[PDB]
Amino acid sequence: CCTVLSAFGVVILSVIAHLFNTNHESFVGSINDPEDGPAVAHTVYLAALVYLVFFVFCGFQ
Amino acid sequence: FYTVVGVFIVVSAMSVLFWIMAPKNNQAVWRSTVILTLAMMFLMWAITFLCQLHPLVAPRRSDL
Amino acid sequence: EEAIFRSADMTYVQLYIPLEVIREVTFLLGKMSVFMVMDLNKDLT
Repeated sequence: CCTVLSAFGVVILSVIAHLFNTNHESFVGSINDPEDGPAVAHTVYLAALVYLVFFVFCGFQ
Repeated sequence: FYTVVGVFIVVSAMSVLFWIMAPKNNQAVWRSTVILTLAMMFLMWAITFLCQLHPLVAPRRSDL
Repeated sequence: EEAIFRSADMTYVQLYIPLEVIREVTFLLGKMSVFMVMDLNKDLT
């Protein structure tokens, strides 16, 4: 079941990292939201790569 | 409000055009599923459009 | 016809099976799967 969670971890976190990179107002637009967009995108995109490693490793099971 | 009636015309004409062009194999479930789902999609669209056509409450927030 | 808007049209037919061909007709009706029997002798124990 880790491959399903890992595929959603690729897709959802890649979309979230792209929405932090382009300064989308549903993620950056508030005062309580983080200030720097690509600084959060750089640490969400690496998590997308980590879940892609889990998806490739559990895809050969 | 006339952009709700203008969508009701093109939904109702589509449903009438599907009532006469339904497949003969399963008529009472082709023209019952598709015609009722267009009605319910139009009903939720009209309800979500008319609540914002003339609103009484303005959106108010502090953090922006 | 199809019967998804209302029910299908039932008839209440009446067969007469002789004793020579009785098991064969019963095993035929078991394979046809169209005849819903009704218990005629309800008053018997």
